Amino acid sequence: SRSESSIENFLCRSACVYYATYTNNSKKGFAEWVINTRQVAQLRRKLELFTYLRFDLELTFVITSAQQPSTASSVDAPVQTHQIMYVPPGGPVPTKVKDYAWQTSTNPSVFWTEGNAPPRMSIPFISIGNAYSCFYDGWTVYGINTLNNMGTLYMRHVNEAGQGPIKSTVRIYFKPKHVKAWVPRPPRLCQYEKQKNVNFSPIGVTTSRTDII
Amino acid sequence: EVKLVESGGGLVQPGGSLSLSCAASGFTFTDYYMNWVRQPSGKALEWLGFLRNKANGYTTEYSASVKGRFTISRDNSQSILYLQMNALRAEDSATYYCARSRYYGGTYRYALDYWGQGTSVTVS
Amino acid sequence: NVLTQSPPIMSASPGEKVTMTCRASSSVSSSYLHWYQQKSGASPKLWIYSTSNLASGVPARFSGSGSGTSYSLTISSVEAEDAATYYCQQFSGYPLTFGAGTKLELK
Amino acid sequence: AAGYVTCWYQTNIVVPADVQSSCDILCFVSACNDFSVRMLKDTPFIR
Amino acid sequence: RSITLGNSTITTQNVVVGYGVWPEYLDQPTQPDVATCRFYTLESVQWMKNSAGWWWKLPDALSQMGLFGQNMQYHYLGRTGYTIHVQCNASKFHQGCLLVVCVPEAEMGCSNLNNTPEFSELSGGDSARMFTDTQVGESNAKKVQTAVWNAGMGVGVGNLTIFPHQWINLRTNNSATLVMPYINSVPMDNMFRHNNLTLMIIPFVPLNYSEGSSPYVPITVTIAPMCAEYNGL
Repeated sequence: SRSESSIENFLCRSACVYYATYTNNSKKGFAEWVINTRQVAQLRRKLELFTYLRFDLELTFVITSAQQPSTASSVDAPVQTHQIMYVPPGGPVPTKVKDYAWQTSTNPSVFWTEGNAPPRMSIPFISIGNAYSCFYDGWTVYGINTLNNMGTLYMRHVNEAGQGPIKSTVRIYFKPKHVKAWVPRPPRLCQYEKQKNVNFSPIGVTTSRTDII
Repeated sequence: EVKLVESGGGLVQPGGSLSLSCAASGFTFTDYYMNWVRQPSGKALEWLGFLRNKANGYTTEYSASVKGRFTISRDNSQSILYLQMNALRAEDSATYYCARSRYYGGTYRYALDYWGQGTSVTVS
Repeated sequence: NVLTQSPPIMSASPGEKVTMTCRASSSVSSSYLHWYQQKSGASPKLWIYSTSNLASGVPARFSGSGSGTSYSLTISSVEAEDAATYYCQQFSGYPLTFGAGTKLELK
Repeated sequence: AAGYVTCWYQTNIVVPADVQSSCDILCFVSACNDFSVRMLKDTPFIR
Repeated sequence: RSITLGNSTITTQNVVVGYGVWPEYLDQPTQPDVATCRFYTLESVQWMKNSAGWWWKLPDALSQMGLFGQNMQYHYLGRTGYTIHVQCNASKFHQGCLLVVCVPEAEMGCSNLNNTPEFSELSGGDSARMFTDTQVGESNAKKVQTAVWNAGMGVGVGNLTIFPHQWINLRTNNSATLVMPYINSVPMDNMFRHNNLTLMIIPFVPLNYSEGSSPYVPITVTIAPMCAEYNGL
């Protein structure tokens, strides 16, 4: 049984990477996630076994809702619709709920009404270099590598608030597709401190025993 | 035998400078870590810093309380260990020791095996 | 990472067994905890290194123990010439913190 | 300036126990077979 | 025996080549091939008893090195393979063991957990930086954490054999030789802001000798660039 240990069977697995909430009437509710592989520590340790990676991307959004406590008198609501905008690397970025950058023609977005199948979208290998790089020994600030930038995602309601507040959560699922990998690398022994970097504090090599014999 | 004497303490106006000196004889000087520990009048001990051996490049490791003020060094001619104390305050009045470390297996446990006799520094 | 020694003042007649403890705030490894001895008007001396190993020239009446965050030191038979102050040192990160001090006076 | 044939220590002389460390080098010179002389005169090595 | 490149000559008597592949050549990049292709012998480090290790960042140790350093300030881009000869020369009365490993894209870790190290601390130009066998404290701001059992990258140092490497056991072996191809994501990169290889030498079994023998052993590193070319006109 050696087909379970292939690179595609090791890495093409789905994983919840982000979890944010946003409410429609509060004027500071809209979600935002800069796409990075260093979010969840279990997937990060698997992608950091290799130096250079190259994969397609497939995202699925599980959007739910909840009725917030309003005042009174018969809150009735139609079905809600959300917008999931994807900003490519080097695109205009929203900063409010009523902004121009939601309406730009180069940021592709999906519109999805509640009660249907979840909104999948797919993103190709979007970079200028010939591979994404997990590690980068250099400056552009040390060890950043502005070439493996994958973009950002933004979420909001599109319906105006009718009678009562409604807040919604989103879970983003992440699945590398058609993976190629190069230059293997030893797996990490120390724990993870910060998302941006490789900084750490030293630990022993292995758990110990009393006597060698 | 191991003999660590030191000298240089005395009186100083608060806000000045002072330089201690630790003279080492009885061992090869460039092979051990050399520490600086102070103790006030009847209180607990306090570790100030060390200085690694020749094989680790003579780098220094100060404490967080005295970092930026004090300076540990060595003389390249003879076996004399220095301590440049700058910006003295009212609570630096203590007895300053001079210690040594060694490897016990091949590992470096952080113990201090031999201690100097202690010079006294007080401010006015 | 601070160390608390208890009891601060300890009195015991010669010939009996007495012990002292040194409880750390966090976890300190078993190899990085040492014991020293400072008499009145003298420099300290390394007594026990890495929580179980006697130093050079020290008599066999002592034996350290303990693990995790609780360490101790036992004297099997107390003599008259070993009345001093005993400190415990650790290293979890920098700096190297010492104990408060445990004073042993004979009775 | 017409040339120099200097020589330098790259690393030290590593030697085992019970072997002397002061060593010597001899230098030989020759003709590299392909050259010519003109206008014979007498040598300056005489009184 | 007695190989030569340009105006230099070193002598040799077992080679390990890269990831199996051999280095070769590719606006328009021009090919300078005879003017700087030679052996650049860096100065020797001394292997003492309680030594811990050394490292060199590879397209930076040849930055103050002669006409190779002149070709870097004149050119914005470049791609280069290498050939590394490491030999230490001890007697039959010394004993030890070294691991000579060549790491691509070795991010180092700072001692402070928020910051990042500086360029003067990451790499001495044509000069070896040292690992330590103690911890570098958290109090100083921008310094590389060099606890050698973690190899400065937060990893098990015994598992460093997955990179192309070679062992030097003084009982049986004398030297090492590596041939490293050009490994990068882009085909031609900024040579001033990127150190894409790192050569590490770590003593696993420490040096030992009896009383009387020479108390330290020199190690000599020699780098020779293969298939160097730059971009410009």
